Amino acid sequence: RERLQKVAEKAPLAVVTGLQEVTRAIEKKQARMVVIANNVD
Amino acid sequence: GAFMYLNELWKKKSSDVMRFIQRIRSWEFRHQHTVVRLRRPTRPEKARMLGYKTKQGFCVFRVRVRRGGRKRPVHKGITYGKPKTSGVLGMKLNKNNQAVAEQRLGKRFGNLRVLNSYWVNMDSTFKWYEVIAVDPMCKTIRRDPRINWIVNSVHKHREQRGLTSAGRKHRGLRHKGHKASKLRPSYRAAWRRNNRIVFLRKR
Amino acid sequence: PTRFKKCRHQRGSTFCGYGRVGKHRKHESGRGNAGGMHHHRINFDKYHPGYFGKLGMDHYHRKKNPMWKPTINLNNLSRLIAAEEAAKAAKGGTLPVVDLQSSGYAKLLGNGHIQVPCIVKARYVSKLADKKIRKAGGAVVLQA
Amino acid sequence: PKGNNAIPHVHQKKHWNPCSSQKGNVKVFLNQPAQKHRRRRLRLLKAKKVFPRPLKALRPQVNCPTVRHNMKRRLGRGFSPAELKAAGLNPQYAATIGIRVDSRRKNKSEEGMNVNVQRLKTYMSKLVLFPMNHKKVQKGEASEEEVKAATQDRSRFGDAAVGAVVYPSAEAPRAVSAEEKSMCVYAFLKKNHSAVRFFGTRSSRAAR
Amino acid sequence: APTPRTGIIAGFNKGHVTTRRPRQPHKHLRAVKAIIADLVGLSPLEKRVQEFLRVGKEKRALKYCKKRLGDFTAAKKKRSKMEEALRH
Amino acid sequence: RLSGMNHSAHSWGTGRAVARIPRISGGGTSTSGAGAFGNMCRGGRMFAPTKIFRRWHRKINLHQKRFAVVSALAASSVPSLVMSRGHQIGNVPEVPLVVEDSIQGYEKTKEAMAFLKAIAAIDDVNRVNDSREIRAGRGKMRNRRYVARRGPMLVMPNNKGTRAFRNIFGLDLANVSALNLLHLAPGGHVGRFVIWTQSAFEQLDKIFGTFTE
RNA sequence: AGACCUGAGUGUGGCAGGACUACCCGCCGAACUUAAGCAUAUUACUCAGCGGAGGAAAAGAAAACAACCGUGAUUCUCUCAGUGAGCGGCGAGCGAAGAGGGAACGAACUCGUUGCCGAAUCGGGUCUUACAAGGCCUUGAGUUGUGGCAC
RNA sequence: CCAAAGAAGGUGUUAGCCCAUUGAGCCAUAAACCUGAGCGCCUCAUGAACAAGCGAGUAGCACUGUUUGGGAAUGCAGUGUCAAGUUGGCAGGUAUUUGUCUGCCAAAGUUAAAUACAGAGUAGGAAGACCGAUAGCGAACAAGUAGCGUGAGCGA
Ligand SMILES: [K+]
Ligand SMILES: [K+]
Ligand SMILES: [K+]
Ligand SMILES: [Mg+2]
Ligand SMILES: [Mg+2]
Ligand SMILES: [Mg+2]
Ligand SMILES: [Mg+2]
Ligand SMILES: [Mg+2]
Ligand SMILES: [Mg+2]
Ligand SMILES: [Mg+2]
Ligand SMILES: [Mg+2]
Ligand SMILES: [Mg+2]
Ligand SMILES: [Mg+2]
Ligand SMILES: [Mg+2]
Ligand SMILES: [Mg+2]
Ligand SMILES: [Mg+2]
Ligand code: NA
Ligand code: NA
Ligand code: NA
Ligand code: NA
Repeated sequence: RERLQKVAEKAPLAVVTGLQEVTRAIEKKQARMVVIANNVD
Repeated sequence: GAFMYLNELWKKKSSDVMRFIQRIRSWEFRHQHTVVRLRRPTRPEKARMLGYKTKQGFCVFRVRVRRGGRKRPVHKGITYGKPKTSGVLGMKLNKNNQAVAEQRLGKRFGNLRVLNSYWVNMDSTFKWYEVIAVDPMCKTIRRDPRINWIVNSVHKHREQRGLTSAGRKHRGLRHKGHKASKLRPSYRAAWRRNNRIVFLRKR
Repeated sequence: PTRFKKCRHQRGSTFCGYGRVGKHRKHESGRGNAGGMHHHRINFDKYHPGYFGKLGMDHYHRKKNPMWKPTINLNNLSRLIAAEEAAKAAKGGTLPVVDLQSSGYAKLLGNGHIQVPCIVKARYVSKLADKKIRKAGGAVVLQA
Repeated sequence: PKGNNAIPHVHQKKHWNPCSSQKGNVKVFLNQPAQKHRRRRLRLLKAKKVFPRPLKALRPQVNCPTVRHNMKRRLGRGFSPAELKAAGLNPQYAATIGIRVDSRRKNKSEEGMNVNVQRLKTYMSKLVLFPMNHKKVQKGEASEEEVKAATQDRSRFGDAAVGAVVYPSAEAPRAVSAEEKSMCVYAFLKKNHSAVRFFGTRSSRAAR
Repeated sequence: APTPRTGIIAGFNKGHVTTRRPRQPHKHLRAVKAIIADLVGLSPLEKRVQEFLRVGKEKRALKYCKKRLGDFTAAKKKRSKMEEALRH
Repeated sequence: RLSGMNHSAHSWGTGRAVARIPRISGGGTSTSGAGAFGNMCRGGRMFAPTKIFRRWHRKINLHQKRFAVVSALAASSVPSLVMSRGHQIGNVPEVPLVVEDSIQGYEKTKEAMAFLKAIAAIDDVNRVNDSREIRAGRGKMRNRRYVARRGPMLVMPNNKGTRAFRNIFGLDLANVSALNLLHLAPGGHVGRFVIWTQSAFEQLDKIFGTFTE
């Protein structure tokens, strides 16, 4: 919110989170490393 | 997206890994209640295809139904009248088991609106269907143009009237044209317009 | 109307034309078409021969529209020509045009003697109709 | 006695007649004139409500679909996207402007497509598009005089602008040509019918 | 493009003459299906079919596939898929 | 459909010395054991109860009804048939009676009255006025309290100009383009007294045609 | 220590049970009767029974018809048609559909998926004259995915 | 004598003019409805112009049962068995194996009208070639009452 409020008058580099976004990052070969939880139910 | 992987994996129910997962799940479901409330659906891809959304006011329940043919509930298995009606063990219920599970869910919790359901597992004795239900009083539901149709009282207990997908299935409404002419808009509607005597004024 | 029926004439006759011996009882022959082979056999056989049994090939899902094929004969063609046109018609001259399918006919049959020479547009024509109308100065033009 | 009568099949066996024990299954038409009057009054009310828009939307001309009915014409459901685009119209815009739109009809030939394109052009040239704002008119819209002139198309079939459906014209009289005065039409027709009828058997014989 | 009709009621191109208008792969899904199939292995039906094809009983494999699947086209396609799979 | 049959009403059988008709069940009531369900029984069901799908309406061939209207009009052109029907036309100038179209400009019932007296239609209107009475029999209990004769019928070219003739008792109004056989031959009897305006009269040739046109 | 995730307790805010039930929707479901007997059939996918809604319901936007010069969601009416359809101890009996004329008709939209984004979403407090389709705040819910855009 | 009113009710016998009734028209209006998508202010939203895919214990198939005019099986149900992927599926009313053609794209969902009201209700209306106190609803009346039955019910 602060960044957008400042820009009115992109985001810093970060991990990719979420199953949809992470899957897309893998499919497009944009991920350099992928960390997967072992206990998803 | 990831949906494709989940959907393909759920097209492989007879593989060893899916059979292992389903065996563990079916044992656990065996030791639970006939009706169970779930925080999240077991098959998110299927649930979302059927209209489930990860929103306030959306609920998922797992309903268990017993397998087998219907036993005709006559005293001591004795029937009367013509031999044509004398069968006790070989008749089949004219509703499917998914519709039955939806009806049991809807009857039990009358404050909810049943939306849809899907298959999740089955035993030799049991079948488990997860029913999707909506709270019609939640503000999130009432202010959503995608789902607030179900707030209107014509959709109260729509599963009791065969109006969900499973009910439509056993009503024959998956077919159109010449494969469904005697059952549209319903069997009774077609019987009414095929069997009533018309008296034109000048005849 | 009720006043013209035999009931009015029968008021006071007690039996209303059905007799003292044989009464007017409920169903003394059975209901409807009962016993067409047992005790009504003579009636069925002498007035409705052919009623019992089977014959021929089945045709499931009979659609009558693909089979629509009405006919008109040569000596009836004047039904389809305007009154003034039939007179300005003659062999060797300019002839009226009849389009059959718009008049409700599919086949030109060809019974009788043709009265007005004309050009006929037909989906079908019998061989005798075609030859007979060509001898009279007309023609058949196929159409669909 | 029975005598010589038709064998009866009246089919009144089911409990159709209402009585002390049966609800019956009947449909009488005693409300027919009241319902006709109601329908007419409703049409008049709806025309009053939507003035000056025509009561019936614009519909295309189509060909009836069997060998029994293909010489006939009638009004179709809606104009196809190809006819609308050929007429220079967006289907959403045509839907808002009084034109029925049908995305299912496939436009198999040129004659039907062209007749419907002409219906669209005739409608569009006589259309009087009222402005959203009377004080700021945009291109294609009406002015004060045209909007004031108005007039409502109250036709049963909503085609007072394009006219009734058009049939092909009856042929004029002519002479029998020499080819027509020599040839056997029967033999030609028969041979074509036989070519289709015996196609499989001729193929199986010639291929043996 | 379609052949024009002859203008008469019978025959090979029968019909009323109009000027006719002409009639107006899944690689990523294949990739997903391949990954999932490698992940899960063979259905027991596929195992039985592969055993049949290994010992040279192509006919028995086709009959087994027809019985389980209920359709001859699907049975043939499944037998071909198992042949291609055993070739890897 | 339930009238006369709203009872349990079983037959007692032949054991007892009574008739075999069904009888109302129960006790403690004057109708306990009474005959039931039968057309001959008090409180029972009528024989062959009336239905609503009786044929109330008739279809008549279009040509036959046009023929009937034409015959009725020709009959009205005959003074002898008109008086035989019961109209008082012994003072009227001509039959068929044709008047000027200006009566369509009347606004008061008084002017229409003066016009009826002028062309001597007032005698038939008076016959109708004096015939007024209470209907004999049950029809007066129904919404049919009064009866009267028909009287003259004035045919207009259109629906306008009838303002001053509406309240005249014993004067019927008609529109030339929708002429009715029930009014041209009341009771099925031809010979109605018809007063034509000029404009309606000149329209009869195109409405009904000629023997050749 | 603590976390989530499975499940409890209580507080707070709300909803369901009952009535009606003519018509309508889902199930369940006879027998008398007809066949001059009777068992298939018929009565009847009816009555009785168990559920559910409305002002109508249900249906409804083609895995539709057709086989044409082609039609074009649904429903309803005439007709198709008591049918040279068909079903049937092929007996008694039963029995529709497409096309055609019409009523209606501003009739069409949403999700899921795909791919481009990725909390832009929801709820709750609190300001704007405002349990705003608004602003501010908020870990509360939501990344095990809500919401936007596109054919 | 009135009538743009003759239209039926009331009044001690049969009423246009004894009475009531109605026509133009007058007054008052929570909200909702209709009206250049009626008309302003604030707020908020908003239009115009500067490449891949498509719904799985699903569809099929086998047996059984049922339903249908649907006949080597019209729909449905139980159980077993269970796909394909637009080089694809479904349908095309005689089963099969081939190969052509045509239409369409199932297995989430919403939707007004035209239709029903075959023993319903609420508020108003209009009628009848119907019945006329053993008729017509059981009930023209303190009638679902009095009375009867342990009761379900029966019922003047
Ligand atoms: K008998
Ligand atoms: K039509
Ligand atoms: K009396
Ligand atoms: Mg006898
Ligand atoms: Mg019948
Ligand atoms: Mg009864
Ligand atoms: Mg009575
Ligand atoms: Mg029985
Ligand atoms: Mg009976
Ligand atoms: Mg017996
Ligand atoms: Mg019942
Ligand atoms: Mg509805
Ligand atoms: Mg299955
Ligand atoms: Mg719905
Ligand atoms: Mg008395
Ligand atoms: Mg009485
Ligand atoms: Na309730
Ligand atoms: Na209700
Ligand atoms: Na009076
Ligand atoms: Na099944």
